[PDB]
Amino acid sequence: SGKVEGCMVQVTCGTTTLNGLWLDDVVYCPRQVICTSEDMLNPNYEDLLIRKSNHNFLVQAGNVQLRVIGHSMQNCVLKLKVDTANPKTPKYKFVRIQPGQTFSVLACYNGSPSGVYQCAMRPNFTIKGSFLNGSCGSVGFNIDYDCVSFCYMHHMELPTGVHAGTDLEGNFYGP
Repeated sequence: SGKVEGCMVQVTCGTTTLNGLWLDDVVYCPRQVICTSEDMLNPNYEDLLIRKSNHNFLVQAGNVQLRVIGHSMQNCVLKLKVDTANPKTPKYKFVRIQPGQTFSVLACYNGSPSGVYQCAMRPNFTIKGSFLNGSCGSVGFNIDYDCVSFCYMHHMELPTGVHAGTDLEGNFYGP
């Protein structure tokens, strides 16, 4: 799990709920959590964000609600401030990887990590993994000693049975 299991959280907004990564007083989740289905056709994410408030975001870590006290958008990831620090935050850094480098993805089903699997980006910067199906907001990482280097956040599954995702700066890999 990379010990990231303790950091695994869920972030729900509107009727859309996806997984999120809770580190320190910061929770990261796909920006598309603000999107509705209809909005997804042609979203103006800025427009969506500006009409939304702290209360619109429900962040749940287990049976504990994390009060969102601030929200801001950084690229395609949403950065939420929460009112409590995860007590088991590991040392971590955000890194950008390239294809051919293997890394581990903690696949989560309904917010529940259900296994650790190795995934590797293809040259077309997709990952394959049916285990990643029905998962979103799952993160990928590598472990170097006691430092968890995050490399991936799942943003969307493509219908072609491959998955697309971003770095933790919310910058897409590939087009």
